[PDB]
Amino acid sequence: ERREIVEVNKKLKQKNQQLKQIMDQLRNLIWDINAMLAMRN
Amino acid sequence: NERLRALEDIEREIGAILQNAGTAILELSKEKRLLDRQAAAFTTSVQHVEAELSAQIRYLTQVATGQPHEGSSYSSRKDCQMALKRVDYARLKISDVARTCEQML
Repeated sequence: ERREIVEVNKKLKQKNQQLKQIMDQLRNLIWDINAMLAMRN
Repeated sequence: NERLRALEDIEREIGAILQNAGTAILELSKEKRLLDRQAAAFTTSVQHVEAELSAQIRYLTQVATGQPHEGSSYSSRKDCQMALKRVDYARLKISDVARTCEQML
């Protein structure tokens, strides 16, 4: 019962960590594109 | 554009006229039909090649003073290079994000 809840919480935390790792690169690419296309001309 | 093809055709015609003159002289001096017409055509082609060469030499002489048409759109070349570099960086970042997502799932 409680062990299953703890394991689910650990899995959710790992998934959230991977999600944040992906979002870091996502926002990095967004900033890079939006800042490089702005210096055009 | 068309002047290059014109000069190439003029050179080919000069070569053909030389060949035709040689062949006509050979046929006329071999023994004694169409040698007269052949010699006439060879002379006409030689005169035409000479006229074409004289006309090409008597061109408008665009500049003849300095290096003309200075500037080969280097700005556009650099802009295209930067656009290609942007596309490449976007592709690399997208591949990195895809690898991260694949490692996630």
